[PDB]
Amino acid sequence: VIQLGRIYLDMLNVYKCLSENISAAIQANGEMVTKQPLIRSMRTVKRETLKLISGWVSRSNDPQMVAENFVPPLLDAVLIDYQRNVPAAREPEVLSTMAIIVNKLGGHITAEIPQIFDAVFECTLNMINKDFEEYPEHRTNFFLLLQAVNSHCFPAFLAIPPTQFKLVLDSIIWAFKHTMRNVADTGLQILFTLLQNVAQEEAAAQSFYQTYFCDILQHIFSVVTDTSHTAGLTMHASILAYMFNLVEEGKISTSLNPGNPVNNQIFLQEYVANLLKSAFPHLQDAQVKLFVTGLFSLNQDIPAFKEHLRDFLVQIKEFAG
Amino acid sequence: VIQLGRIYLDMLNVYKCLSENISAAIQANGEMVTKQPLIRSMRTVKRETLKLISGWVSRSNDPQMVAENFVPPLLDAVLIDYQRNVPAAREPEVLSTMAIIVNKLGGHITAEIPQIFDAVFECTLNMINKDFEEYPEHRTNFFLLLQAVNSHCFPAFLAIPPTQFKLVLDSIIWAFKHTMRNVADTGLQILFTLLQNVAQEEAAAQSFYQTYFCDILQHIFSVVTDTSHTAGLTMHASILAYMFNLVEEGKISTSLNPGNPVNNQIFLQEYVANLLKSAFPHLQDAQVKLFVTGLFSLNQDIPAFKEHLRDFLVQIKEFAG
Repeated sequence: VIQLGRIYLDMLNVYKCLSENISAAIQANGEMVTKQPLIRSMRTVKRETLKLISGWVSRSNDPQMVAENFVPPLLDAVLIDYQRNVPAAREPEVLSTMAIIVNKLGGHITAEIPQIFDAVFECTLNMINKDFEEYPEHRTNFFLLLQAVNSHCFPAFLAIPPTQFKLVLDSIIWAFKHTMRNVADTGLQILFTLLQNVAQEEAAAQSFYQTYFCDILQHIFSVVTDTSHTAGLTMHASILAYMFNLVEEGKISTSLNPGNPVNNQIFLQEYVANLLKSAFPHLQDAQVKLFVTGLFSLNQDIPAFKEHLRDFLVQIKEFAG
Repeated sequence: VIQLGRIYLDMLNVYKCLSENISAAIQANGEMVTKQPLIRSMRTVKRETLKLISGWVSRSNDPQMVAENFVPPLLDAVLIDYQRNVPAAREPEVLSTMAIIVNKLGGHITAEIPQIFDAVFECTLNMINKDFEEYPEHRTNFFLLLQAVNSHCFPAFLAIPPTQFKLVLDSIIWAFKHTMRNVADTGLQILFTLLQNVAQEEAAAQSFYQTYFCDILQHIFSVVTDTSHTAGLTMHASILAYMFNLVEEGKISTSLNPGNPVNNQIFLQEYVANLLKSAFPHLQDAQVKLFVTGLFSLNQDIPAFKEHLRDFLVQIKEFAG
C-alpha cells in the first residue's frame, strides 16, 4: 500500500544531491567526516530511501513497466555513486536493493546486470574477501544479489566478461570455504543452483565444465578433507553426488583432460585419487581407489553418499588423533 | 557545508507524501502499524529531513531571507501534520526544529509563533503533563521551544490568546514542580527569564503582575516548603529575591490586592505570612512575621537569601524529624 509514485523522482534527486554533499565532505576532510551528526543523517536518508524504493518495487504488479520506467533512473542515481566512493561510504542497501529488483523483475532487467556488476561487483568483493569480518552487511547483500542474478538472470553470467565470471566463482568458492557456517552454506546453495543452471545452457555447459569442473571439485574436497568441519557435509555430498553423476551419465561430452583425452570417468578416478593421495600420502593406494569407486557407486543416494564420505574422514582422523 | 537549496522543495514534498502514507496506514489499520519496517523507514526519513533542515538553518546568515522564503513552506508541511496525528506518530523533531528556527530567526518570525503554538502547544502539553514519563523527547523539545520563544520572540506571548498564555505558565509551573531535577531547572530558568522579559514590557507588565505575581509566588513557596526537595534552592532564592525586590522598589505600581487596596508591601507581608501559617499552623505568628521581613531585608543578597530559606526549613523540619 506504500505509494511512492508521485515523489519517486524527487527521492532520487534528493539521493543524488545528498550523495554529492557526502562525497564533497569526504574529498575534503577524509572519512572521519562520516561520524559527524549531519553526514550521518544524510547517509540515513540515502539508506532509508533505498529501503522504501525496495519495498515499493517488491510489491508492484507490472514488471516490464517498472523495468522500463523506474529502474533506469534508479541505476543512474545509485550505481556510479557506489563504485567511486570509499568503502566506508558505500551504502550496503544499494546491494540489497539490486537483489530485490532482480528477484522481482528477473528477465526484464537481465540486460542491465552487466552495468550493475561493473559498478558494484569487484569493489564490493575486495571489501569482503578480507578475512577480517569487516563490512559484514555488504557481504550478506553481496550474496543475496549473486543468488538473485543466478536465479532469475542467469544468462547475464555468460554476458559479462569471462574474467569477471571467474571472480563470481572465486567469491562462491571463498564463501563456502568460510568459517561462518552461515556464509558457507549460502555459498554451497549458490554453487548447487549455478551447476543446475549451467546444465540448462547446453550451448555453453561444456566450456564451463572444461574450465571449472575439476577446480570446483578440488575445492569442495579441500573443505570436506579439512579436519573438524562436518559443517555442511550434507551439501558437499549433495554437490559431489551431482558432479559425479554428471560424469557417470556422460553429460560432459568434452574431454576434461584435453592433455591425455581418455574417458572422463577414468580421468576423474585418477584425478580424485591423486588429490587424496597428495593430501594424505599415508593413505593406502588400493583403499583410495575403493573410496573413489564408491563415489560413483553411491552418486544417486545422497544419504549413503554422505555416510560414505563421513566414514572416509574417520579412516583419516583415527590415523591421526 | 550542507547545500540544501537544490533539494529543499523536493525534501518537503517527500515529507508531505510520506506523512500521508503514514496517516493512511494508521487511519486504516490502527497505531500498531507504526512498528512495521516500512512505516518506520518513512518516519525516519521525516525525522532526518527535519534534522538536516534544522542544521542548515542554524548556519544560515540572512535571517530575514530565511523567514520569508524557507519558513513558510516548512510550516505548511509540518504544523498541521503534527497537530492532527496520533501521539505515537508525532515526530518530536518538529518541536526541536521549531526551537532552532526561533533561536536563529528571532523577531523575524515572531508573527508565526501564534500559528506554531496553535499546532503544537496543547496537543504536546497533554502528551507530557501526564505524570508518567511518556514521550520524554517531546517533553524535552517542548521546553526547548518554549525557551526559544521566551528568549527571542517574547512579544508573541502577548499576542496569543490569554487562555493560551495561561497554559504557558501552567507548564512552566508544572515543570519546576517536577521530580526530575533536569526538568525542574529548565522550568525555573524559563520562569526567571520570563519575569525579566515582562519587566521590559512596561505596558503589559502591570497586567501580568496583577494576574500572576501572587500565583507564581505561591507555587515557588509550595516547592521550597516541600520536605526533601533542596533541589534548585539557589534558583528559588534567585526568583523569590527578584520578586520581593520588585515590590520593595515599587515596580508593581498596580495594587496586587484590588479588594483591600493597601501597600503591596503590607499586603505581600500578610500574604506570605498567611501562606506559611495555613501550610504550617504550628508556627508562631511573630516568628513567621520575622521570617517574612527577612525576605525583603535580604532581597539583594541571594546567598544570604538562600541561607535565610534554608534556615527556615529547619525551623519546620526538626519539628517533625
